[PDB]
Amino acid sequence: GSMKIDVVTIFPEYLQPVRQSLPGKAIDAGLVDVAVHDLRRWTHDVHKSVDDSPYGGGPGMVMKPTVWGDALDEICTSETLLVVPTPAGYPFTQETAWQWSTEDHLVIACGRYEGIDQRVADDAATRMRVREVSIGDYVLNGGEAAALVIIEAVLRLVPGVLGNASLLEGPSYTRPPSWRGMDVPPVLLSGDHAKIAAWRAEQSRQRTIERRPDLL
Amino acid sequence: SMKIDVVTIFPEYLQPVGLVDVAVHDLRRWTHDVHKSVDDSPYGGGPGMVMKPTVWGDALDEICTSETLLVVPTPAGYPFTQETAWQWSTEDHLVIACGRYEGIDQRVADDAATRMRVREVSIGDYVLNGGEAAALVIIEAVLRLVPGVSLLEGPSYTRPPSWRGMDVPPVLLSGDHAKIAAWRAEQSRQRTIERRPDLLGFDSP
Ligand SMILES: N#Cc1c(-c2ccc3ccn(Cc4ccccn4)c3c2)n[nH]c1N
Ligand SMILES: N#Cc1c(-c2ccc3ccn(Cc4ccccn4)c3c2)n[nH]c1N
Repeated sequence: GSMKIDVVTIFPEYLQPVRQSLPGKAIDAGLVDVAVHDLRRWTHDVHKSVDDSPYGGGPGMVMKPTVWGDALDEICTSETLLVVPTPAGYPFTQETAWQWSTEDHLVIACGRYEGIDQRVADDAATRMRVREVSIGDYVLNGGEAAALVIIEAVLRLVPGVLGNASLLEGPSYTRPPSWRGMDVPPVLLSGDHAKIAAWRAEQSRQRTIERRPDLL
Repeated sequence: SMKIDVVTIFPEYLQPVGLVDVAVHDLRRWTHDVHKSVDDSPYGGGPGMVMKPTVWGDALDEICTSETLLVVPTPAGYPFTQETAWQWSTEDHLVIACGRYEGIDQRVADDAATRMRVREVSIGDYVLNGGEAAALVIIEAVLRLVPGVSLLEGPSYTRPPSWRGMDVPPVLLSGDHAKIAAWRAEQSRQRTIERRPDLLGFDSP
């Protein structure tokens, strides 16, 4: 019913859409609080360094464990579920979203560059629950867009937070009944509601075969 | 060179975005009525609402050409994958139609498909409240591939070599390129079996 989400990122402005997506009613009811933190608050040096070269060589850079360690020490508690987006993560699915929707405290650690030194998650996992997850089979530049997806998918399952109320869903239609030469399937206007449900089931079967045969 | 037009009833949500131009359009600009209505109840019943085809048709008429790739996020879409991102990275013009409510009248995509290429896609197996976050994901994955810009990655490390009593794997400090390459390959394949066995052709957990 109530959840705190802390997001840590070197691009705090990226997370502005979700703070805007929150209805005042939910905030006022104390049902939800989303806070965004600039990782550079926890840097050690005048240059506010968050990255360094990879051990073993290779392209790109790795985010520093000492900076992240300090950030997570301050923000996390023993009750925290630490969420770490990564293209190498376990798949984030609707099952995940449902599970996380009843958590009291999510912390989302958004990486950039080539990711975060693995000891950050490994150390954190010795005192809290840690979940390395991926939102899909494509590569992003960092975790912020993944955080937006995760926050939306989770919070829409928490009663009253975002203001909203297997096989693939089939097509939907509304007025007008005819538009640019295309008519709404007459069965939908038939008043035969058992037949409509059967029609929708077959549309779902066809669409699932065409687009996601793996689900069958 | 690529142009991306995004159409949405929440242009503010697209704020997180010279070889590429991204323009964001408020769908309600193409309404005529005072209440600027973009949604109506579904034919055949069901919870929620459906976006009207009329408003969308007018918006897309103005923004699209026959050369346009029309992208429509939907939980019922074909999977958007890295292959898709590579394919779209060489397009001149993407238009991303972001829905809300329970989605968009199917005739919008069907009508558009008579004039241009249309792709209904899903970014993953979870449900969002609308297409805007999916648009941000798609734009990021595509733009990083535009000219002039398998297996799971194993763990990465940087300085210091010992932290909180946790050591960087000694092989990575050894300077032995062959041993490091081998270790990284093993770590990758080990992570893949554990987290995404489907990528190697095994059953999902
Ligand atoms: N979830 C998720 C993700 C991400 C993601 C998440 C976090 C980071 C932090 C840095 N990068 C860039 C990067 C590029 C190459 C290799 C490693 N890392 C991220 C990418 N990409 N695709 C997903 N489904
Ligand atoms: N890509 C992608 C998506 C979406 C997505 C995309 C566009 C819309 C427009 C409205 N909704 C809400 C909604 C809820 C229930 C049934 C239908 N529609 C969207 C959801 N959800 N999950 C994905 N991987």
